[PDB]
Amino acid sequence: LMGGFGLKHPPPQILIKNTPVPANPSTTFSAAKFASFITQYSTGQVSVEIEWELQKENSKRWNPEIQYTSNYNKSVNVDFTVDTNGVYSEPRPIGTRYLTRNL
Amino acid sequence: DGVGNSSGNWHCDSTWMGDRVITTSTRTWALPTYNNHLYKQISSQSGASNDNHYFGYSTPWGYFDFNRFHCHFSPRDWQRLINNNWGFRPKRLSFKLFNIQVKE
Repeated sequence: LMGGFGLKHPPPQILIKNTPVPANPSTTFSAAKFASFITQYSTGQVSVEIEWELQKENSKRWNPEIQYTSNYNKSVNVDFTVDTNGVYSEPRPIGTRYLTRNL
Repeated sequence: DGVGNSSGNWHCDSTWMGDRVITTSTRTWALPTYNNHLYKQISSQSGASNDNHYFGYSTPWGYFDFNRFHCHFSPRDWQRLINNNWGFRPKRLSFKLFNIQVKE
């Protein structure tokens, strides 16, 4: 209902966790499990690549279509670009339906 | 060949192969008789301005000029070429005259 491609076998979930590292266990033995660990985090790059297939547009309509066009009027901030403080902002939602096929 | 068999088929199409686009266009023309089949020189009437004098000949012949773009490109085919491409140049053309009929 939200949108997109209903799949029976979606791209599988990728779960990730830091392996816990204990911290300074006492010398004498105790059965209770460790309540204290090294405080640590991890970081690194992630690369996702998807190959899309397209349906080429083949039509005979005479007059020109509607297209998605960023307006040419001068403004303080360009759309879809960083501002002066570095905060990237999307100005408006972009639907996918512009080209016109006859019903 | 003959009066009954037609000489050529109407081709008006635009195909976008990949790098190259092939634009075809077909029209129907009508050619009168100019100057009653005789040459004439023409020149500036009496006089008007020094700049506007001209001398030349007017032949009975007539010619085809497809030199404008919109002959070849439909407004939509123009929109595709214009929005998706940096540059375009022509490569080769072919010209065809068919189904001629003379009427008296």
